[PDB]
Amino acid sequence: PVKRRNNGRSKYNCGHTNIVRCQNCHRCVPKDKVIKRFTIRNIVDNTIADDVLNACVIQGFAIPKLYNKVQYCVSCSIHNHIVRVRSREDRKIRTPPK
Amino acid sequence: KITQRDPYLKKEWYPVIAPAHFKSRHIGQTPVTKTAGLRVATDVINHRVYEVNLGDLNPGAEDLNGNTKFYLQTQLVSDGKCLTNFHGMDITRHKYGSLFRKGCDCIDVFMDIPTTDGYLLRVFVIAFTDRFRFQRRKNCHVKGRVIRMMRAGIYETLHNELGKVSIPVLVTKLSNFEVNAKLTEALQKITMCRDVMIRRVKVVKRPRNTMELLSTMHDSNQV
Amino acid sequence: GRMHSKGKGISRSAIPYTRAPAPWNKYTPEDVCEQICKLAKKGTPPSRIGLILRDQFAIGQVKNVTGSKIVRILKAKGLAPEIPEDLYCMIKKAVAIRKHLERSRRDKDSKFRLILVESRIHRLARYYRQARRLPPTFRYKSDQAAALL
Amino acid sequence: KAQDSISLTLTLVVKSGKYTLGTDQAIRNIRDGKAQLVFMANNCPPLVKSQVDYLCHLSKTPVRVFAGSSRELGIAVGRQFNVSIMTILEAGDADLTSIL
Amino acid sequence: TKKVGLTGKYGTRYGRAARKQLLKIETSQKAKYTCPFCAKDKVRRTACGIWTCRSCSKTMAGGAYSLHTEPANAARATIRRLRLAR
Amino acid sequence: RGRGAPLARVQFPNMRGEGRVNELFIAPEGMYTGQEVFSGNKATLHIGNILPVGNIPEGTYVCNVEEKPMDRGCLARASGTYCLVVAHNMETNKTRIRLPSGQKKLISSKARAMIGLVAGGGRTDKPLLKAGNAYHKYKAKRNCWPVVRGVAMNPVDHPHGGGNHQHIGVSSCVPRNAVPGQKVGLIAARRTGCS
Amino acid sequence: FAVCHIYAGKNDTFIHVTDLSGRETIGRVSGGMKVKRHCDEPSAYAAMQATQDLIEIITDRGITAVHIKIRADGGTGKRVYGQGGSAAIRALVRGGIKIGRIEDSTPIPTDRTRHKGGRRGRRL
Amino acid sequence: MRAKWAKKRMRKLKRKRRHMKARSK
RNA sequence: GGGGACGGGUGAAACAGGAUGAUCCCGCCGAGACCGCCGGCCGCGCAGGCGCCUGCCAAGACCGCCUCUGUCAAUCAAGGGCGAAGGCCGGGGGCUAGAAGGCGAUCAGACACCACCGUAUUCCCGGCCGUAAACGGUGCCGCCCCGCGGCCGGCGCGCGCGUCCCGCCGGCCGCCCAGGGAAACCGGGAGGCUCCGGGCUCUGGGGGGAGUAUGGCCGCAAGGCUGAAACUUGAAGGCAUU
Repeated sequence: PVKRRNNGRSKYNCGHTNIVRCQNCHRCVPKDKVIKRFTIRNIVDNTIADDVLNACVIQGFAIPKLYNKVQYCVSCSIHNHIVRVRSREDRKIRTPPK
Repeated sequence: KITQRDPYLKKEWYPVIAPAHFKSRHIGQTPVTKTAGLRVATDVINHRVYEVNLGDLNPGAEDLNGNTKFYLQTQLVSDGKCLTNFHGMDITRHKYGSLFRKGCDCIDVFMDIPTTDGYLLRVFVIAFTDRFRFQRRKNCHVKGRVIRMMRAGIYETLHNELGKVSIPVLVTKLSNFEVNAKLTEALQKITMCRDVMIRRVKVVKRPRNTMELLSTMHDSNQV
Repeated sequence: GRMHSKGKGISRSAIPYTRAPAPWNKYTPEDVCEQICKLAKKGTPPSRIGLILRDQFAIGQVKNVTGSKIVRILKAKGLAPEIPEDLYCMIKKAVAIRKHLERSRRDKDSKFRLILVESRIHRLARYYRQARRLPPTFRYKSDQAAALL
Repeated sequence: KAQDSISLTLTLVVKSGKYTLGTDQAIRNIRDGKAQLVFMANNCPPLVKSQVDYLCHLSKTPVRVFAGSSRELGIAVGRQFNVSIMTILEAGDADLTSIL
Repeated sequence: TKKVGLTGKYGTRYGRAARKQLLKIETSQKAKYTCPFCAKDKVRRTACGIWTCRSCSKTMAGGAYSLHTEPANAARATIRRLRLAR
Repeated sequence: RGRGAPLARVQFPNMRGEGRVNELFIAPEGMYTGQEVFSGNKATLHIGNILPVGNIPEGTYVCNVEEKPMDRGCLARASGTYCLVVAHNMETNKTRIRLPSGQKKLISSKARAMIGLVAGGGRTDKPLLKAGNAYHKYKAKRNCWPVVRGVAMNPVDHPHGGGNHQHIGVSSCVPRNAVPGQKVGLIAARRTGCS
Repeated sequence: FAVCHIYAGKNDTFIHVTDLSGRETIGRVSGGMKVKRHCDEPSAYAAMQATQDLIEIITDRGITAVHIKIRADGGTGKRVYGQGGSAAIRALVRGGIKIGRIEDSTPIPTDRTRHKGGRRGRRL
Repeated sequence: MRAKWAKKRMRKLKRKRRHMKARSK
């Protein structure tokens, strides 16, 4: 049986996509199939943010954010709970949930 | 800190003074060892480079200033003061990430800029495209003709602004942010564009005996 | 469908139902036939002769105003292209890609377009040779193509 | 654009205007003033280049270099022989790329 | 007449590698090249590095088995760019 | 006769007197008969011209480079071989040249070199193929051929010498300070073997 | 007002204080000289303990404040700070020390060489 | 990959067989 | 240059590295690859494939048209060209990973996974090879076919008028009413088909033996393309459901 119309990849009108590597596994994964969750976090944890913010002698400097695109291989994603195995019914849902 | 008072015992601190353009010229104190062998303390502190936020340089609006960081290098250790000159300008890594958003197209230009003082500089300029005020289509993608019109606009404007510029005024143009603003006016007419600014300005070639220039920049508040 | 590409497009020209000359147009058959003859003196191709009559003059359809198409007018005067323009225009393209190929030996993509263009020149030539609009002796080779243009 | 015109101008001249291909006929034509434009080549032998450019200055007849090669010029005039110097002894149709 | 076109002189001798290498080099050595000066295909080799046009009558220094060589074509191009700069 | 690269006869005005002085120059590839070879500190950058190494922009292939100024050529003289301008130190007035072996040598900026690479490139690509083809190569050069192996020779004739089974019998590697008759084989070998 | 480079990565964490140029170091100590278990060198506990010893040195060298430069292993791998980074930063605040500026200094590749592990990845 | 591993095994038998035919010519 | 005891590595480790002062930090420098984030239900290409910056060259599809010709067409053995990676050949190059090799830990044994070092390779130029789950597992040209979307490139319409709106043509797509199908599903077809016939090529005929044997052709080789039989067997398989 064919599990997904997409085939697990977003390749449309193309025959090849640029390879990327899992950040955790290091497996080469075509760009279309990578999980690709972008994260914008803070340079220090919120629990330390209060104390760092008090420490700074500068007038108005916020803890500067860290931006990284994490791209994960399928196995790395299911093991680290980035994505979950869903039912044939909910597999179609595309909107980011929670 | 260690002169008044095992390796640190034999040391001294020689204060570093920034170019006159910056409101807080005093920046830091550099640790040096006491003279031994053929290793005089002044020779070691002569070519060190310090990276200073424009917020620390001109203390004021962090939002409008602290994102840019200037590299200033000692050129003369005179009167115990490590006088410094431009070694580069750069936006912080946090500014660099904040500028990129999926759905947008990025135009990024680099130009070799020649100065009267004999420095070849490299301007790394970053630009981004944004949504129109009343646009149904969600993604801010521009057709190729506009991107090339935009690429030309930054290249032409940079010749107009930094083409005949000398290092002393360039440092003030880079710290007053006029060049970023002229580039935004030029790009604005072509298409709505955001974050048009210079990401970095680095010295490809530095002239020798730049000491007369160093006097004009570090000192000579009049000039 | 395009002969040498997996591309489908329809951008045709829709000739009017009326095959009779327009009221605003004031050109007699001789008046436009004269323009066609002077345009042949400039050497303009019949595709351009038809366009020039359409825009500078108002004769959008020549056959409507006259009784014959541009090349019928030319053939009657014996002033028609010796090599039909369609083949000639392909031959210009074949030499132009061949010139570029002489400088660059690694444009495999350019070489491919040449095989397709050359294949048309052969296909249209066999039709033109059978119709006898081309002398039966005519052969498009390739190396000798520069002289043929 | 200028190149597109250069190829077009010499093809229209071959069919419409008179011209002479070769150095000897060119020296003869410039000297009598019967040349309107003279087009040289990149590989013109150097003495011939100077002589044609002096006698062209003395007759005030424009001399322009072709983008390249006696061979490439020759294929442009439509011939299978190399042409170092070609002289436009009269243009029936189009002489726009005689710029300066 | 088939695979060993100019290397038939050697006969069944010297092995395939030498004959295949010779076929490339010997074809290039015996070839006619275009004079840079007269633009005619009459340059032929007199000795390694010495190539003479039989129409232009000009002798030019060149590759041992080719009038021009791949390292040298790169060098002229770099020299022109660098000369334009200085 | 022995060079695998062409030479060139170039005529120069006699600066001392009234005649024309002829010089023999390794030909850089591209030198043609009737070419204007300039030489000097105001020379332009064209193939065949001789300029001081400091004057030559960096990345330029150069041949017949002098190691020490006024030596009239010492480096980059064989067929196809060239050197490369790498860096100019305008405080020491010295230049780094990439030697044809890839070693890098600081040389005075007042040393002179010819722009271009030695002509004759690709000469060793062709197999000699025959032993006669090689007899001709060496007759023009020196008595260095045919080459006999010591293992074939007798103990009196060579150190590898002669036993019952043609063996070297001891390591080929010989010290750098091995005396005259003994320094035979691989000398001061840092390593040996294919890799 | 020195610069604190906390390199926090899997395997170990290094807290180094140098002065603006970075040419001279005013004291450097790393977690892993504070713990006997190889697995706990990247840990926050060792990094907190490590900073406390560093705090003593920079309060005896006149280093009142630091500008932090937390970096990950980075290069063509990592790009996420190890557990040691937050712990050391908190210790720097806990033992006085104003933090004037914080920046991401991780080496990042604009295009890169192949990381190890093969096209099938680390198959553990 | 038993099909890919069968093909390799077939190939290392066919090369052996091709060698054996070459001994007898 | 600084400074001082460990550093790597992991699941935990261990072999390597470090007072010849490593790791770490900075100041530089060399070399070779690589083109990040932007970067996609984006686009282009005949497929394989395609992403630095500048300049140059030739092309290409789409669209618009009262331009030209006048069937010049559709598919196709034979025949030509192209064709990821790995491989091969003759040179260049050699950073990174890294088939082989060696190694430390494992485990009954691992020679494997994991750590470390590393040759071919990776990369360039000139040829070979001719294969991939070379996929949409779906040949090509043509026709009608039901709505509701998104994107993309042209074009035109409306309006004061904004990257607005409605269409048109072409491409990429999602969802889908019928219809079909053993279902999965497909609906820009896999629909208009037992009510079975628009045209052209290719291929299959239970599971193996076997893509083997042999002959041929091709390749430098590896191998490709073509291609059996004797013999054995009651199932092998598809998609669904507990």
